[PDB]
Amino acid sequence: TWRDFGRKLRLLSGYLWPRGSPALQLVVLICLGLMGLERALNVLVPIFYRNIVNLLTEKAPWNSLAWTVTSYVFLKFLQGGGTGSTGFVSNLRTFLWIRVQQFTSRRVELLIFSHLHELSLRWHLGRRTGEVLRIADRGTSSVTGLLSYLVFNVIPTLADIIIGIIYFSMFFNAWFGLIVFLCMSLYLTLTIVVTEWRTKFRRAMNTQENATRARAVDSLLNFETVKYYNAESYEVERYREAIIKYQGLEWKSSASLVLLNQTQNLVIGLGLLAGSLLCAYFVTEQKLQVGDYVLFGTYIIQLYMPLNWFGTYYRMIQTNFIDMENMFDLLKEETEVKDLPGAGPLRFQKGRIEFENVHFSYADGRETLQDVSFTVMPGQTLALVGPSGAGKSTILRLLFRFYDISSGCIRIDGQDISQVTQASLRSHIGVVPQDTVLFNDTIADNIRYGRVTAGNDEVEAAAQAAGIHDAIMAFPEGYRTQVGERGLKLSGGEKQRVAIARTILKAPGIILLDQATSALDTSNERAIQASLAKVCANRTTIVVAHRLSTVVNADQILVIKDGCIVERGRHEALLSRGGVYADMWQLQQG
Amino acid sequence: TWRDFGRKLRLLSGYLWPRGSPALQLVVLICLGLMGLERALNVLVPIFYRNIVNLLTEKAPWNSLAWTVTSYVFLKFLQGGGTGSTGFVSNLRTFLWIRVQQFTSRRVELLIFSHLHELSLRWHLGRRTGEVLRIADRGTSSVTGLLSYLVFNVIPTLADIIIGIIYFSMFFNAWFGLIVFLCMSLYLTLTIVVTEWRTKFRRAMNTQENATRARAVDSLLNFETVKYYNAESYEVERYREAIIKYQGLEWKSSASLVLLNQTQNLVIGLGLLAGSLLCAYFVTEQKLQVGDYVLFGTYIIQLYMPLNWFGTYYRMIQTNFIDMENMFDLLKEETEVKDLPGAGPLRFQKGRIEFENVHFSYADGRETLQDVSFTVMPGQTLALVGPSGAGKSTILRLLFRFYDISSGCIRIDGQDISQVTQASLRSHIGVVPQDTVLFNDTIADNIRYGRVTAGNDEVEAAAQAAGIHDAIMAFPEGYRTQVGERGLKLSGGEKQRVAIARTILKAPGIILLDQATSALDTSNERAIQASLAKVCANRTTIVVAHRLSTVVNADQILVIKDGCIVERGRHEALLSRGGVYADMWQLQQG
Ligand SMILES: Nc1ncnc2c1ncn2[C@@H]1O[C@H](COP(=O)(O)OP(=O)(O)OP(=O)(O)O)[C@@H](O)[C@H]1O
Ligand SMILES: Nc1ncnc2c1ncn2[C@@H]1O[C@H](COP(=O)(O)OP(=O)(O)OP(=O)(O)O)[C@@H](O)[C@H]1O
Ligand SMILES: [Mg+2]
Ligand SMILES: [Mg+2]
Repeated sequence: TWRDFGRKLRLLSGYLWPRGSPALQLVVLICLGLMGLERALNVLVPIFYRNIVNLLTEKAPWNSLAWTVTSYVFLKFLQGGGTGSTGFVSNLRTFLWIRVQQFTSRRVELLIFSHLHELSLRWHLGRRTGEVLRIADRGTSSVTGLLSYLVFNVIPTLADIIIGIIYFSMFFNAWFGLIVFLCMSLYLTLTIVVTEWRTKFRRAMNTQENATRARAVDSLLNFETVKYYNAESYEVERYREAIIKYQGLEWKSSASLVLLNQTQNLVIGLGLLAGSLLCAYFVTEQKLQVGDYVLFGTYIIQLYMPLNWFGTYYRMIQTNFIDMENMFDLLKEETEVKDLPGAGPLRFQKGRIEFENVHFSYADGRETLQDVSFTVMPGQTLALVGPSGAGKSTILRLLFRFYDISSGCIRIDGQDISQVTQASLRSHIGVVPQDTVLFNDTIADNIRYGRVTAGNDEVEAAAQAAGIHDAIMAFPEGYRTQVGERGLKLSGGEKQRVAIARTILKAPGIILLDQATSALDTSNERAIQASLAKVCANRTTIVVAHRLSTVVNADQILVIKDGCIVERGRHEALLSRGGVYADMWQLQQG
Repeated sequence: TWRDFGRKLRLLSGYLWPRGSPALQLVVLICLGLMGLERALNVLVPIFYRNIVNLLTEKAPWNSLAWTVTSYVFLKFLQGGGTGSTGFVSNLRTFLWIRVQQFTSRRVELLIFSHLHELSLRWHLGRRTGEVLRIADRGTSSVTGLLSYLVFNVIPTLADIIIGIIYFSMFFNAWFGLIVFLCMSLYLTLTIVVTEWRTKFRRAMNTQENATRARAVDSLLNFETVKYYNAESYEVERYREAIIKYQGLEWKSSASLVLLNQTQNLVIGLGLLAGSLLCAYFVTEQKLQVGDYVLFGTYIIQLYMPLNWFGTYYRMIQTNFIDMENMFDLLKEETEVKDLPGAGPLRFQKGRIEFENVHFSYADGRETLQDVSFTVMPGQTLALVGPSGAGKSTILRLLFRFYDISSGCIRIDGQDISQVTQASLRSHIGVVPQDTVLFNDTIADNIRYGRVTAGNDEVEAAAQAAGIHDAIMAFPEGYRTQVGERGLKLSGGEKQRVAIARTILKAPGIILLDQATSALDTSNERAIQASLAKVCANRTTIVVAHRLSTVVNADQILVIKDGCIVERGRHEALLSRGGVYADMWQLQQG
């Protein structure tokens, strides 16, 4: 796991260089120039600080001494207290860097948003909304956060120490190039041998931080269930008892940073001790001058200054790794249902749906559909009936291709749906869901979301066919009133008639209906069923309903018990047969 | 808005002191002692730095000089580079502070979680899940974040400058107590006159940052709708075009910090210039010594060191105000439905429900219920029928008291429901919702969530009465299989029979049923309706259904057209009447 950390910094460094736009590629080349200019100021500032002490020792005239004191303040104006802090040069590059990190935080955030929608339907049913919406939120601030640390604070610190090794070597002696090298080599070994000890407590925190909020968020996505039952006291005691177990564990991971931050201050405190005693001995033995000690005592401080100011970051270095490693664990998840390479679009001509011996399983323990086979001629309505949990809506998932089949074949107009592109397969198919969800905006946008290029005259026209047109004009604010989140402000039945309406604006070749009359009364189905009959005149319809009066005038009725068709045919051919359909018909008549 | 900022720091400082636990109240008193001990080290470190220059100038013996050089390194070991950085004392208090901020981040996070559930039902229908779940996430890290800045970085900086005014006054002259005071008074006026100019761009960012993510999150809470229609390309172009308008506006708020961060470096660069030229003149006029210039040149740097290292924080000072001001805007929202002070519990004896002329309106434009009045004797089943949008489920909201009524009265056993506590009102009432949501865990916990103290033998017993008991034993993994989030992994009908089951474990005095048979076929209602009839034997039941065969054996049938009762009575009394119920009955028979 230490050789895999070497590519975690290598793959993070691919988001540093702007690609495709040369107007941003020469901002990076002169933010590297200002970064290299500040490395020369870290040397020239203590040099001009011993020149203004030597002239006070040698008693220079004031006309020649004042022109090198303001020369010192001007170079301290440009430095502003070492790297990592804000001098005049150190925030001039920050003024130019905040156009470059608006190109990385734009491309990353549009990458972990266009990847969540291209994942298949099996992933979105097993996710948790608290975990997924947090990683998509804190994912663009971990790449932007750590590239503002690896490029501005770690590399300029390591570049300032190497220059502090070449300097003190050619210009003092061989000794103080060894003391600053032995103190910094001891610094890097005692920040790795503690981090390999610290990793006991940091990886046992990420697995438990997601499990201490996963109940509180899921007690907040469905607010009403909590409300219906006596509660709001039970859900707060389980969140107190799950935040004791987390704050008892982050105590061991926040007070393990102080043990790292006191074993790094002990190394710096020894190299300063071995360096200050050696300069004091060379002045006593008159190898150097007292002005050369002033150069040493103000250069070792600014070398060891960014090593201590980086010590305040370690608990948000860690959070920017946790919010980054969960992002790349997400992006190495391929789509389960893949279109083939070299796939052409679906050529839709008539709308002839055929299953040939399709078998399907959700999780390999049970076969959900066993040898399902039928043929729907174009312009005909097919009816699916049966008990709950038979596999009725699962057939309307495979025709839309959310899921790959195990064996058999699905054909539309003699063309397999697994061969053609899935983005052209579901352009001719329009399905109303069983329980309908709506976007959290105007209802005139929930209806026009079927075909988005439609005008306001066509939205109102096909909302007449859904039967809601005379119910919205009794509302205040007209068509742009609000539904709240997931349509909960309307109704059970007014929520549903929007979903019929959206499908009509799409006007698909194949129309599918999971449940359309469930929340509607008996007076509103044949206002829609007769209105859909002049919409489904020459277009293929697959309907499934639990009430059995709607499918009397259907073309072919299929009965599904446990994923296996027991009997098929028309309405009058199954009442005279006396099978399970006739017993289901007589049970509803009385 | 500048006099209201003075209480934003006053009310934030109420989360500093731990209340009720004296074991944490004496950690704060000696984290104040270590904070006052570091203020004395900021004076004693440059004093011992001019002692080790004066002994090199006076050529002290090595036996007397080495005992004051290690005295300098030991006090630099304790300081570690000024306040805001990590010395040995400056992270000793950090080791003791991370038990105190686990008492504030515990009490704040359990305050903005026990306030979201006590808000009424009108607020949760108009909220957005992306906004609410973010403020509850980033709300405990803004109080903890800013109390680690106001107490550790702002006040110790202002305490180090005042000590730097008393020092340089009594111990040098009257001059350098004026230069460090005139430079810092000019510092505070030019960080207020820029912040009052900056506030144009920071308050126009919070109103637009919530509106650039409110579409992307709401295109992700309902993943399937996006999937059913041709999409995943339309929802990513509207998020690219809404992140150009945000990154074009945060550019004006991130490059307004650099203009603040270069007008603060210009003030520090002048006070260092006016101070270094005045010490150089006093040594030239022999008022002071060259060793006194070394004291000045290493004390003004560490006074002006935390003013530049605080310059790297200003774009996460701002985010910790935005994530804090949205939290206190949330907490000044009272509950709409309030129980009375001095309210006793509901004394439930028989279960006699009475409405007396109740009127109700959602948003004052329309009267939803107009003069609704009925009386339900105990042990009787009431039936509500009518078209969609009539006000049927709204009656089952007022009986549960999500909403206050405008006029009239609601009585249960001769007791008004507005007078008694609402936590005892909804303990005798058990309602199954219309569209049922489930928690994202085992189904044996979704059924036991009605009465949580029930055992496994009673969960399985009352799941027989819901008719799902023989359907779960065909599943793998038994009763602790997963439903995914909001129950979407089960079914439309297996999702619903869990919600009947939960209500039976509660065994309430009054049973309410919005929709119980909507997703179930005709063979599964009378397996439940006969099973509920030996549950509803002596307990009050209010049922409302669109299918009309279920309410034939009801005790009293109410017909609702537009929130007004048109006719009432039994089943045979409305078929011979020939009203709107008989026309609704003949329309379903054929
Ligand atoms: N996402 C899923 N993961 C695992 N199993 C599933 C999933 N969806 C459905 N099943 C299983 O497949 C069976 C078929 O359920 P389906 O959703 O087809 O109901 P249905 O037959 O259409 O009837 P109804 O519409 O009345 O619920 C169910 O018994 C269920 O246990
Ligand atoms: N939260 C809400 N905010 C504003 N208006 C609402 C809200 N809930 C319902 N309404 C309005 O009140 C009317 C009554 O709707 P209700 O939820 O009572 O449906 P219903 O009469 O029970 O019939 P069904 O159950 O078949 O939908 C609707 O026309 C709707 O416009
Ligand atoms: Mg279904
Ligand atoms: Mg309803």
